[PDB]
Amino acid sequence: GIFGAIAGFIENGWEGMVDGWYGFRHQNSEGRGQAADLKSTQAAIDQINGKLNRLIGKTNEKFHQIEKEFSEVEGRIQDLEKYVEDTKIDLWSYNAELLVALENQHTIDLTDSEMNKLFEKTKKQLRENAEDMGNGCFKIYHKCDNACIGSIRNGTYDHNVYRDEALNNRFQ
Amino acid sequence: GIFGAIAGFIENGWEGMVDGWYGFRHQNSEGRGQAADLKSTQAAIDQINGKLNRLIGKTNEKFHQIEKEFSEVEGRIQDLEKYVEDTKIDLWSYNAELLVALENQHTIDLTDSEMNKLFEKTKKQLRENAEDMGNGCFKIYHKCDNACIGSIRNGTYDHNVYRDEALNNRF
Amino acid sequence: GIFGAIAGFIENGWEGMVDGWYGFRHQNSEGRGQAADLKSTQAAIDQINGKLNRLIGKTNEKFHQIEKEFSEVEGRIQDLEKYVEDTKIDLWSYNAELLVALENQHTIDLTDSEMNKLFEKTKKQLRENAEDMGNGCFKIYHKCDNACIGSIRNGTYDHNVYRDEALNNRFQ
Amino acid sequence: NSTATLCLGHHAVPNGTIVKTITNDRIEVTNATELVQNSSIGEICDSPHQILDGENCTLIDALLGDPQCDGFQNKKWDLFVERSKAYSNCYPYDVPDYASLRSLVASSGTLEFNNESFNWTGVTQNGTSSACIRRSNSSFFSRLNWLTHLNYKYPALNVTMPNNEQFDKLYIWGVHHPGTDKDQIFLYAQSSGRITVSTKRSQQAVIPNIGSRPRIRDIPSRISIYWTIVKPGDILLINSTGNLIAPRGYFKIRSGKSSIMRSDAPIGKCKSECITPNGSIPNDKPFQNVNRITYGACPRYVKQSTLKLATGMRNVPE
Amino acid sequence: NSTATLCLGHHAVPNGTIVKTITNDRIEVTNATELVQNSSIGEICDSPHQILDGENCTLIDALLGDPQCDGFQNKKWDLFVERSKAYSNCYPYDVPDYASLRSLVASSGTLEFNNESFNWTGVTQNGTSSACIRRSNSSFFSRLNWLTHLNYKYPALNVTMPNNEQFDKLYIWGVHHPGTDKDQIFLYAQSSGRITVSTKRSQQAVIPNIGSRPRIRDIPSRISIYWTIVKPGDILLINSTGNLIAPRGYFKIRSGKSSIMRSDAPIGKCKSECITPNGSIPNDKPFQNVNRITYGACPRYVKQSTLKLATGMRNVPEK
Amino acid sequence: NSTATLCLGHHAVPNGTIVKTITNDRIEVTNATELVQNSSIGEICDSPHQILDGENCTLIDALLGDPQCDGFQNKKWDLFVERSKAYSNCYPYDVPDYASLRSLVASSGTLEFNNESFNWTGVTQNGTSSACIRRSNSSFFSRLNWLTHLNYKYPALNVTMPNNEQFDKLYIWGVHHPGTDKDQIFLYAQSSGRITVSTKRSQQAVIPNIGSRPRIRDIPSRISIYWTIVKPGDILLINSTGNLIAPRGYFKIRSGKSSIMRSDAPIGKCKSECITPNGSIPNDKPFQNVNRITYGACPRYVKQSTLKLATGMRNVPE
Ligand SMILES: *[C@@H]1O[C@H](CO)[C@@H](O[C@@H]2O[C@H](CO)[C@@H](O[C@@H]3O[C@H](CO[C@H]4O[C@H](CO)[C@@H](O)[C@H](O)[C@@H]4O)[C@@H](O)[C@H](O[C@H]4O[C@H](CO)[C@@H](O)[C@H](O)[C@@H]4O)[C@@H]3O)[C@H](O)[C@H]2NC(C)=O)[C@H](O)[C@H]1NC(C)=O
Ligand SMILES: *[C@@H]1O[C@H](CO)[C@@H](O[C@@H]2O[C@H](CO)[C@@H](O[C@@H]3O[C@H](CO[C@H]4O[C@H](CO)[C@@H](O)[C@H](O)[C@@H]4O)[C@@H](O)[C@H](O[C@H]4O[C@H](CO)[C@@H](O)[C@H](O)[C@@H]4O)[C@@H]3O)[C@H](O)[C@H]2NC(C)=O)[C@H](O)[C@H]1NC(C)=O
Ligand SMILES: *[C@@H]1O[C@H](CO)[C@@H](O[C@@H]2O[C@H](CO)[C@@H](O[C@@H]3O[C@H](CO)[C@@H](O)[C@H](O[C@H]4O[C@H](CO)[C@@H](O)[C@H](O)[C@@H]4O)[C@@H]3O)[C@H](O)[C@H]2NC(C)=O)[C@H](O)[C@H]1NC(C)=O
Ligand SMILES: *[C@@H]1O[C@H](CO)[C@@H](O[C@@H]2O[C@H](CO)[C@@H](O[C@@H]3O[C@H](CO)[C@@H](O)[C@H](O[C@H]4O[C@H](CO)[C@@H](O)[C@H](O)[C@@H]4O)[C@@H]3O)[C@H](O)[C@H]2NC(C)=O)[C@H](O)[C@H]1NC(C)=O
Ligand SMILES: *[C@@H]1O[C@H](CO)[C@@H](O[C@@H]2O[C@H](CO)[C@@H](O[C@@H]3O[C@H](CO[C@H]4O[C@H](CO)[C@@H](O)[C@H](O)[C@@H]4O)[C@@H](O)[C@H](O)[C@@H]3O)[C@H](O)[C@H]2NC(C)=O)[C@H](O)[C@H]1NC(C)=O
Ligand SMILES: *[C@@H]1O[C@H](CO)[C@@H](O[C@@H]2O[C@H](CO)[C@@H](O[C@@H]3O[C@H](CO[C@H]4O[C@H](CO)[C@@H](O)[C@H](O)[C@@H]4O)[C@@H](O)[C@H](O)[C@@H]3O)[C@H](O)[C@H]2NC(C)=O)[C@H](O)[C@H]1NC(C)=O
Ligand SMILES: *[C@@H]1O[C@H](CO)[C@@H](O[C@@H]2O[C@H](CO)[C@@H](O[C@@H]3O[C@H](CO)[C@@H](O)[C@H](O)[C@@H]3O)[C@H](O)[C@H]2NC(C)=O)[C@H](O)[C@H]1NC(C)=O
Ligand SMILES: *[C@@H]1O[C@H](CO)[C@@H](O[C@@H]2O[C@H](CO)[C@@H](O[C@@H]3O[C@H](CO)[C@@H](O)[C@H](O)[C@@H]3O)[C@H](O)[C@H]2NC(C)=O)[C@H](O)[C@H]1NC(C)=O
Ligand SMILES: *[C@@H]1O[C@H](CO)[C@@H](O)[C@H](O)[C@H]1NC(C)=O
Ligand SMILES: *[C@@H]1O[C@H](CO)[C@@H](O)[C@H](O)[C@H]1NC(C)=O
Ligand SMILES: *[C@@H]1O[C@H](CO)[C@@H](O)[C@H](O)[C@H]1NC(C)=O
Ligand SMILES: *[C@@H]1O[C@H](CO)[C@@H](O)[C@H](O)[C@H]1NC(C)=O
Ligand SMILES: *[C@@H]1O[C@H](CO)[C@@H](O)[C@H](O)[C@H]1NC(C)=O
Ligand SMILES: *[C@@H]1O[C@H](CO)[C@@H](O)[C@H](O)[C@H]1NC(C)=O
Ligand SMILES: *[C@@H]1O[C@H](CO)[C@@H](O)[C@H](O)[C@H]1NC(C)=O
Ligand SMILES: *[C@@H]1O[C@H](CO)[C@@H](O)[C@H](O)[C@H]1NC(C)=O
Ligand SMILES: *[C@@H]1O[C@H](CO)[C@@H](O)[C@H](O)[C@H]1NC(C)=O
Ligand SMILES: *[C@@H]1O[C@H](CO)[C@@H](O)[C@H](O)[C@H]1NC(C)=O
Ligand SMILES: *[C@@H]1O[C@H](CO)[C@@H](O)[C@H](O)[C@H]1NC(C)=O
Repeated sequence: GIFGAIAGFIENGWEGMVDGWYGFRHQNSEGRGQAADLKSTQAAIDQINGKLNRLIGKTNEKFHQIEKEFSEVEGRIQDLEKYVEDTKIDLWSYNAELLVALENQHTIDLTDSEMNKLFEKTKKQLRENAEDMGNGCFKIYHKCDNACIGSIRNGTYDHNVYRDEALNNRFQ
Repeated sequence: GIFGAIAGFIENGWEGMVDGWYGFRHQNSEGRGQAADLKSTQAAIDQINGKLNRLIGKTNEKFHQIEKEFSEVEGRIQDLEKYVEDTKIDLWSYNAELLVALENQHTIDLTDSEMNKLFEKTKKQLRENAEDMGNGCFKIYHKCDNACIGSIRNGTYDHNVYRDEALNNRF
Repeated sequence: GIFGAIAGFIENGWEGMVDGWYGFRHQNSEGRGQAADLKSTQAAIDQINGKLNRLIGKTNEKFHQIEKEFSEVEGRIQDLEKYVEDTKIDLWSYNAELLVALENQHTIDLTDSEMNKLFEKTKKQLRENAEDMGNGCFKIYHKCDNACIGSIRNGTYDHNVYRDEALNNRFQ
Repeated sequence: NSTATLCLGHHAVPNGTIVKTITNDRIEVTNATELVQNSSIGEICDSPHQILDGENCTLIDALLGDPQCDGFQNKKWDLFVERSKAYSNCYPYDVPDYASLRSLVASSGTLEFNNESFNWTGVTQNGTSSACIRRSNSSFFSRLNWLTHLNYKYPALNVTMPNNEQFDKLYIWGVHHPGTDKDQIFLYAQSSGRITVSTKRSQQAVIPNIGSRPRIRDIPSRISIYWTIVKPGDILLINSTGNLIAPRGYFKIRSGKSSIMRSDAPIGKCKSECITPNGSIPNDKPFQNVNRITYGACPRYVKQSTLKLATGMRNVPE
Repeated sequence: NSTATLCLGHHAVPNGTIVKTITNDRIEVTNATELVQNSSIGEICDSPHQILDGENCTLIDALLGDPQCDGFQNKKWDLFVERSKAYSNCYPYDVPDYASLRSLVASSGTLEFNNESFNWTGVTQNGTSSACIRRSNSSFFSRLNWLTHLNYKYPALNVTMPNNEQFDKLYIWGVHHPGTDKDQIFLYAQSSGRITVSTKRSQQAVIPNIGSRPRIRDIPSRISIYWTIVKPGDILLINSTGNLIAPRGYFKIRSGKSSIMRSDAPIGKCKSECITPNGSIPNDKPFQNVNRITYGACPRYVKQSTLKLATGMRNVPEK
Repeated sequence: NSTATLCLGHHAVPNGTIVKTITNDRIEVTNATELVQNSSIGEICDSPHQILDGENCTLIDALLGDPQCDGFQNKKWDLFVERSKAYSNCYPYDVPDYASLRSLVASSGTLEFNNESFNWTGVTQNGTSSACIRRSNSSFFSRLNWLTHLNYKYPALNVTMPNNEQFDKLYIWGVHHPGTDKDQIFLYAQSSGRITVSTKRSQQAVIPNIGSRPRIRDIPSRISIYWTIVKPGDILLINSTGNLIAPRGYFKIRSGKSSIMRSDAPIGKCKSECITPNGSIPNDKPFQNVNRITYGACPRYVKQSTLKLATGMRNVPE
């Protein structure tokens, strides 16, 4: 949430967004529609997967160790063995909690980066033919059918095609 | 400094901003003034308070531990006890140091985030009626009283009513 | 890549720049050239040096410790002495591994941030006199001699002098 | 119209999952996974680690030769499992540094006895008592030789045995402590004795102590078990004036992945790197909350019941 | 055609504090809190933990029955505080595993003696010495019994004390090492007296060494103290011929939050759940620099004296 | 035209370095530095620390006074180096808690023997053996005195030595175990001779065991080495009836940066704050991968071989 994307200008998530994690919802004369961006979704999923692989699958082997439970009280030796195991468990317990907290905050923030990256990519694509209202939506000041919305999503938008109509609709 | 707002384009702290952490200082017809943003400030305190709550939390309750100070010199078993306590102390000191450094860096960046977020929200609100100089200040090309400043500060700002006037002034 | 500049809209790095980490490449009527921004480069280098000065040079002194190599199998005491050292090694190895991963992550993010900060600084300096192409380059809608590019790179660019010409080239 | 709208957004799910962050204790994300192991199978797996079950026998008792443990002769293991139902039905024994011997034999992972030939001239070998009931009549620890007076005499014993083999040998011997002076006279025909087990680098000397002790299997007398390790190029020497319970040869020692675990869980047919007293557990999660005692490739023990790692973005509803 | 300006900014403070981050050693922020407790109030609070002050007595001395430690009889504690002024005013003694006994009794947290009547037949009881002076007369350890010969004949001893009351018993006992042979005959009427204290699971045999020792309180003889623990359903068997310092009963051992700490700080009136040898400390910070010895809910010890966490933003001054 | 293009770019290197992040296991960056030391010069540096080699002499032998170890007398060290090519030729000796005494003297870092005159009246001093050949002639441990009978009689010894110096005294004494009873009578004129060394806070009592043991240098007997520490304001009392290997003086014990290490590595003349058994290593990096045993200002050993830290940006070449 350091960019304010998921909990910022985009106030709500879409549950019908089942084909991906980030997507485009357009409204035009041809109705509405909802499509998925897989570059942003995968650019996230790979990142958390890379984390998961750094965490999951790595395992140590300990064969012979010290005694950890006792039946008769002995004294200094038994107390020393208890202390060593207690300090080991507590230190790794701290390492686990700090690991989860740090990685979860990074997970939220990296998804924040991906959502903001998608917004920046679209905004730089639209140039002077569209304006942002601060809710994650763009006002397209030229008539855009489903084809040119798909041109936005597919990256093949020539801003020079509709520049004049959009500018006339923006300033007049 | 990662967002480049607190030490970046807004390279100035207002000591007169005693009410909040972030906010707006304006100059228009009817004079100059200073106010605070309460949502962004509260967000920063909430994150810091969450850090503080996670810090102490539950404190380890240990009752009977090994001996750590010795009067006579005994040999292997005493050296073992000293080495165990040294290793535990050094490991916890390192955890202390890394936590302080990382969290302090996170605090610096979270504060820079909330500033840039407030700046982005205010830009998105002003739409095409205003322009950005590059110092955390916006030039508004429509006459704004001491009232529409509050509109910008509180979300109740419509760019469509000043749109023609600001556009004509801009060009 | 939390800002999407290094691996994003600026998708190509320049091996021709050897006097700085970040810089400018201009094309005008006088030709084309390349320069470097020493300030942003210095900022990133200083942050990295601060990481090194927190890590490299910090030595801990230990003189008398427990034995860590035993020639005859003793049993309980020998097993305990082996266990404490193995536990210490494992914990410090995890600390080292988490450190390098986190530091490399922050280093990549900070370098991305420095690049993004330079981009936004140039954008706000150029104001409405230029527009963003979405690849890290700016289209200047007015005549810039080599001193004009120098004025953008030195910090002494006045947009109010070229504003009328740029606006006429933009919206007409 | 002359106007189109294009909104940018993210996904959300109703099956949210609350996880922990640095700045928040309760944040809802779309998908999350578990990092701590909370449940076991409950039973130990025969694979891949060789599991030997002592049932009614301890590792020391099998090393000594309690008749019910005679089935463990020549046996090896990757991990010895000791049960709560273990009990002894031989001479009342005591091992100083019992934990050291237990760990030493466990790290060895082998109970390999090859019998050797001491001369033991002038004494009667193969002593027996009415507690170590092997076959149906009376016997002793199969691994220990009890020496008593021959022709009512106990000539001084000075025996040697070199280690001409390139493996370190482990010797288990003992001292007998009669409960009465009348007993000590009956067994050894002498008034007390001494035993000295020596190597070219180590020396141990034991004194029998005659006194009344709580009778286990009607035996007020005790025996104390000690061990000696003889390396190649060294010689084991036994110098006894009486009351010596002699070794019958040498146990082989090894260094390897072997250990010992105390558990009362069953033994199952499965493959699992991780073995715990509570049972074998999967080793996919990085941490566990089953037991601080683990064997093999295992997740590390932590004190927290759950550690959820977020695998998705923050979950905001519609 | 009017224009307006609206600036966005943050707050700042006159001087502020200095913290450290990943990238810089020194950085000025508006506000920060301390994470390391560098001080102590100077006194040990008597709450919420139970504090017993040995003053001039040690834990083992109160366990044995030193004539200055009879006030600690049948006393429980959560934390036993031993001062660097305690001394012994009884027969010179030497416990071969002293630390293990002290840790055992500290973890037990109780000094609870229930007396048992042993069938000491043929031996004179309640021996006395001039080093141990209870009240104003020669005495011995209260929990210890010194047996001498009766009619110049020390008979054999075979005494059995089972445990059927369903709690573990800690038995104290000792072996007297006389400084002279003449002392050995004078008290025990034998050349040398063997000692064997055994249970169904453990046995202990002690042989006394007769010879001169450095004189403490003008006594050249010494006494070795041993401890034996008997489980419920087990019998204690003592079999001896002389030189026996007999138990007078059984000490109770429990499993609790109890321990022992060495300090010379007064037991002041307050409530703090963390006790330190330098004095009690407050558990408001995650870490501390007072002492490595802790009791209770205590902040974890680190070597660093100062560790600040910023509770505010970067402080950019107006000037 | 009225158009200009100003691009913002970053620098790239022809050949970068691969580093590891929490997110990517392999990412290319411009500059990187190593954080784990995996090399050594193969030498131990006698600066800034004070290094004492042991050659053929162990620390215990130098403390006792082995004839080849006489060059170590009255010498100090910050670190003592023990080589595998260490042999002892004085007399077969066994030290109960050998490791503890080794740590004792190592931590002291000094062998400063000050001589004292005990009574030793009625007994013959300066006993010699043929296994301890010093100066082409039979001798004994330099710091230990062997006490024999005089006029075919061994009087009872009761010797007191007070400590008035404002430091602690460390005493090393021994007890003789003859291989045969005829040896015991020949040396000490008594069947069995007890030893009791006591202070005001300690008492060490030893009864020797007569018995043949494996012969080293044709010596079937063993001497058992014990140490007693007398604090300022205490006395050392020696009470014996024979079989005494008495001290010739006291060793001064001290606290400091002193310790011992085993290393078959040369000591050239360099400077390194860190010393390891494989040879002194630099301490620039925060971690090392050469050995777990370290002395001085040393990097911390880790299991990992190479850990890389990014000193530059991500590399995207053209
Ligand atoms: C470790 O091992 C050594 C070597 O075996 C033992 O040393 C032996 O100890 C015994 C008893 O102390 C000795 O036995 C004695 O022998 C005397 C005669 O010895 C000569 O003749 C024999 C052959 O018969 C030769 O081997 C020997 O070298 C001599 O030339 C006897 O006269 C003694 O008799 C006494 O005891 C018996 C037993 O009760 C009585 O009936 C007699 O009346 C008399 O009191 C005695 O039997 C033996 O000689 C020693 N061997 C040696 C020195 O080589 C150690 O005892 C053994 N243990 C220890 C702890 O060291
Ligand atoms: C209990 O049982 C043990 C059995 O292990 C006996 O120990 C053995 O005792 C015998 C002697 O009785 C030892 O044998 C002798 O070893 C000597 C070793 O000397 C070394 O040093 C000299 C130089 O000082 C070298 O020259 C030599 O090579 C060795 O390196 C030999 O020198 C002896 O040989 C000489 O004497 C014999 C006997 O007269 C002659 O036949 C030879 O020709 C030569 O002149 C002899 O070999 C044996 O080493 C011991 N073994 C161990 C493992 O220590 C105990 O003695 C016995 N105890 C009793 C009975 O009480
Ligand atoms: C542990 O206790 C047992 C006793 O339970 C002890 O063993 C011996 O037990 C017997 C009786 O069970 C003790 O009694 C002796 O009996 C004989 C008769 O057989 C008497 O002769 C003995 O002495 C009498 O005669 C002597 C010579 O005339 C006199 O000097 C003496 O005063 C008596 O008149 C004696 O009564 C026997 O005493 C003990 N043994 C010893 C050594 O005392 C066993 O010893 C105890 N444990 C240990 C470690 O010793
Ligand atoms: C430690 O030092 C002390 C003090 O020196 C020492 O105590 C002494 O012990 C010896 C041996 O027990 C005592 O000497 C004996 O005393 C008796 C009684 O006076 C004598 O009868 C003895 O005579 C011997 O010689 C006779 C003639 O050959 C023999 O017939 C007889 O059997 C004896 O062998 C002998 O002198 C001595 O009195 C005490 N000193 C005292 C009590 O002050 C002790 O032995 C030393 N060692 C140890 C391990 O404690
Ligand atoms: C072995 O040698 C030992 C050498 O010390 C002998 O010990 C000494 O034995 C004599 C008796 O022969 C004792 O003498 C008496 O001591 C008392 C104690 O008072 C002194 O000590 C106190 C301590 O605080 C001090 O405050 C006093 O001022 C005295 O200095 C005196 O009151 C008597 O008058 C008499 O001198 C020694 O005290 C004693 N010393 C030690 C250290 O033990 C030992 O007896 C010998 N063993 C034998 C011969 O078997
Ligand atoms: C510094 O000096 C150290 C000591 O000389 C060096 O330690 C050596 O490190 C190498 C590489 O790791 C080891 O070589 C491997 O060791 C393993 C372990 O097997 C041993 O342990 C098992 C225990 O069950 C035992 O059963 C085996 O018989 C072995 O004794 C072997 O499996 C491999 O095949 C391979 O040999 C050396 O063993 C080790 N030497 C020791 C510990 O003495 C260290 O590498 C040096 N560092 C440098 C030069 O940078
Ligand atoms: C010293 O005191 C102990 C404890 O009182 C005595 O031990 C007891 O000795 C008697 C025999 O004298 C034992 O009776 C026998 O028990 C067995 C097993 O039940 C039974 O099969 C026999 O027929 C006989 O009844 C008794 O069990 C035993 N008690 C204990 C707790 O060990 C000891 O006898 C006394 N004297 C000596 C010299 O040890
Ligand atoms: C028992 O053996 C010891 C150790 O060898 C003897 O002490 C040593 O005695 C010699 C003289 O006999 C000392 O050497 C000389 O010292 C004097 C005075 O410093 C000096 O002027 C000479 O040039 C020569 O160096 C030697 O230092 C000394 N060693 C010590 C005290 O450690 C002792 O005399 C022998 N006792 C008997 C009764 O044989
Ligand atoms: C756009 O890309 C989608 C796949 O993401 C494809 O199905 C569609 O045909 C493309 N349309 C155009 C106009 O490129
Ligand atoms: C700005 O660029 C011009 C290039 O003509 C140069 O003269 C001037 O020095 C630059 N500004 C600064 C502050 O150096
Ligand atoms: C083990 O002992 C139990 C009694 O506790 C018995 O039921 C079982 O058959 C024994 N198993 C053996 C001897 O294998
Ligand atoms: C010891 O045993 C060997 C076995 O071959 C035998 O030859 C030798 O005579 C025996 N020695 C004695 C003294 O019995
Ligand atoms: C004692 O048992 C061993 C076991 O192998 C046997 O070889 C020997 O003959 C037996 N001795 C007897 C029965 O006297
Ligand atoms: C010793 O004192 C105890 C204290 O209760 C008493 O029961 C016993 O009878 C005394 N023994 C005597 C005076 O012989
Ligand atoms: C606490 O006391 C110890 C000695 O008992 C001392 O070393 C340490 O510096 C003290 N810590 C303080 C006063 O913070
Ligand atoms: C990388 O940084 C190190 C820092 O010491 C420097 O020595 C080295 O020259 C740098 N490499 C490059 C290619 O800049
Ligand atoms: C060590 O022994 C060797 C022979 O084994 C010899 O050459 C060398 O000089 C000896 N070194 C010392 C210091 O005595
Ligand atoms: C100790 O030496 C003194 C002085 O020579 C002597 O009078 C005394 O008898 C000696 N102590 C003995 C022999 O026990
Ligand atoms: C030293 O040994 C030689 C051996 O040849 C011997 O002749 C000489 O007498 C011995 N030294 C003395 C002082 O006796």
